[PDB]
Amino acid sequence: ATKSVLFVCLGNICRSPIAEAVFRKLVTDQNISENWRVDSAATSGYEIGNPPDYRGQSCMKRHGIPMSHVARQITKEDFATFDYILCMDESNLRDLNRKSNQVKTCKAKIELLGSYDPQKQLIIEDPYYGNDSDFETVYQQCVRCCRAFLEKAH
Repeated sequence: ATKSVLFVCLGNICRSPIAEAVFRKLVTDQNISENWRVDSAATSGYEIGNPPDYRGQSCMKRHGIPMSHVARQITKEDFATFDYILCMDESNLRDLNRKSNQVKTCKAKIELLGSYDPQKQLIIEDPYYGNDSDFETVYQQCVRCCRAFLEKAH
C-alpha cells in the first residue's frame, strides 16, 4: 500500500519545501520513492504559486538535496488522503487542528515534525526573518526528523 506524508508550514516557501525535498531524497535513495506520496503545503494563501525562499533553495543546492516546488495551500481533501501531516510549529499545529475539525473525513495523523527528533528539538522555527545560518539549522532538523519518521511512525 502507498504511504503518504504532507509537510506543512504557514506559507509553503521556507521550512515545508525543505522537509518535503529531504524526505523525498531519503526515500529515493532507499529505492522506495514509488511507494510514497510526498508533498508540502501552506496553512495560509499568501504565497500561492511562489517558488521556495531563495535562501532555502541555496541551502538545498549546497547540500545536493533535490528541490523544485510551487507553493500551494492545504485543502480539505488533504485531510482525507494523507496518512501523516507533519507541521513545523505551534501555530501551524493549532491551525491544522482547526481545519481538521471542519471536515468529515480526517484520515491524517497531525503532528509536529519535531516530535520525531532524537535530539529533542520540538519546534522547527520559522527562518523567514533570520539568515542563512537559520536555514541551515532548519535543514539539519529536517534531516534528523525525516530519518526518524521514515524509520518509525507514531
